[PDB]
Amino acid sequence: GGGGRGYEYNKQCLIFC
Repeated sequence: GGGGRGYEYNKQCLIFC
């Protein structure tokens, strides 16, 4: 839930997008 879109829940990327 920290970057663009991708891993980490279904919201925002896992930082290292």
